[PDB]
Amino acid sequence: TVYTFPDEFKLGAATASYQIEGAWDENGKGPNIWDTLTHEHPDYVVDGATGDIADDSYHLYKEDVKILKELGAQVYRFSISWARVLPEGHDNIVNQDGIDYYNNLINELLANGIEPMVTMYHWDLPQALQDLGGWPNLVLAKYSENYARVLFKNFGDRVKLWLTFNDPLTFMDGYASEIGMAPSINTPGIGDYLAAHTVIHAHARIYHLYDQEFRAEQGGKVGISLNINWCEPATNSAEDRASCENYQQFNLGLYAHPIFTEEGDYPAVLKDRVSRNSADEGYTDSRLPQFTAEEVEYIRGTHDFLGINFYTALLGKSGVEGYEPSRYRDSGVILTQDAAWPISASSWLKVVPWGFRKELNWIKNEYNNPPVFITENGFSDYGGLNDTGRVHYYTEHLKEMLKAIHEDGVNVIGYTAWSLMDNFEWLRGYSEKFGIYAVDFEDPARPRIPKESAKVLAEIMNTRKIPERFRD
Ligand SMILES: O=S(=O)(O)CCN1CCN(CCO[C@@H]2O[C@H](CO)[C@@H](O)[C@H](O)[C@H]2O)CC1
Ligand SMILES: [Cl-]
Ligand code: NA
Repeated sequence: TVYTFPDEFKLGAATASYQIEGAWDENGKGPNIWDTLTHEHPDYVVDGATGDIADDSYHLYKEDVKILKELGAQVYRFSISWARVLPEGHDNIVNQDGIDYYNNLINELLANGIEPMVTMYHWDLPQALQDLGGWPNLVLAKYSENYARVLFKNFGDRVKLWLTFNDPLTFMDGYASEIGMAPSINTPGIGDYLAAHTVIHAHARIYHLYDQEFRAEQGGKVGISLNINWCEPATNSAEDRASCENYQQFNLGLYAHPIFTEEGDYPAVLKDRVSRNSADEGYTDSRLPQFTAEEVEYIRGTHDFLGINFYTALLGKSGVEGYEPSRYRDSGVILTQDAAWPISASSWLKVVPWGFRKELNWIKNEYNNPPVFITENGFSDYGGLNDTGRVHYYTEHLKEMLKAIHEDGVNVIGYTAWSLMDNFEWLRGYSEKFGIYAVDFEDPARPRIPKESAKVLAEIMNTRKIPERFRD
């Protein structure tokens, strides 16, 4: 039983637009902040890589569907490129080529018995909107609503699973470093919080838009995908436990408390720690933006499910470190990793499968067991088809998730492996491989070929259980 997937549970794989599509300026697509970063600042990216071509999925989408069908995916999670649809960011011009492209992908998926799951925003803001300040500028919440309306109107007759945003915990950090994630602006502890605030507002507008203009006719579900690491207390002390709760609230709670609790608003510890730190540093005003009571009420409850992106764990102990001002310093935890944990090809990613179960239980208890769709989970290596580490990563994480479901009563409803194929891995270029299909980035045809992990995942998807040889 503990090794069998529930009958209605949805299994598949996931990608993101800038990571796979290429065709960065083809057929009317406007520039986004990743075009800007990779073109203007190749020194920020391993190998000076760009997403100009990537997997060429703009041209090769039928090949993506072919491999999804081979895999036996029930669902394919992909993102839509805002600037491919609205090249100017604003909704004055709709690019028919972009409409046609996503319709073509959606229709191909459905013709092959694969359900589309669409992420509206996976990090590729139109440059025209960044030029207004980007996410720190609250005007982007209305612009996001208008973008979502175009998506619902054009695609919502066939798409019934939506994520507004992918991992704003990460993309807000594009406003906390001069050399990091696009748009690579150095306003730590100030601009990243403003970005978060706008994203939460935007999410809520999009959810209400769906309720008002589309839900009755379309009958789908709207969620948001949040990344969170498990944070294990470095010792069993109450103080170290406090630090790990701080971590959860400052990473997951920042977004999930406003949306997924009955109370709404930011977590108290977030408001209080930032208030105190801001006062101590001499600011008249807290660095953390505020919601009015009316906004709190508007934002809370804007969900049909919670998307979770889970990769790894950290150790947390009592204390404060990091630069003043910064979210990490404000969070009041000292973070490390255990040298004993298995490694990957990514410095930040260690293999800690039991952390997945712990995180799922933390979510269950904090948010009253919302339906949870695992929108990303995966592992990096530097190459190779005999990807034993990736196979082990998947089988262990899936076993831990199944324990969360069956033993712990967590309402997990689906899982999409990150990623369908090797792709442009942001600042790491093509140097880190997350795919279950390999892609030859030196071959203009970009062939996709299955790794051992794709074969094992196909076996899991076909049999709907963890094969005996991977059981404890
Ligand atoms: O610049 S660093 O400070 O050294 C490391 C930045 N973190 C940001 C959070 N990522 C995990 C969640 O982010 C996921 O990660 C996947 C693998 O990286 C990506 O392919 C997905 O697009 C993304 O959603 C991990 C890397
Ligand atoms: Cl066997
Ligand atoms: Na339209």
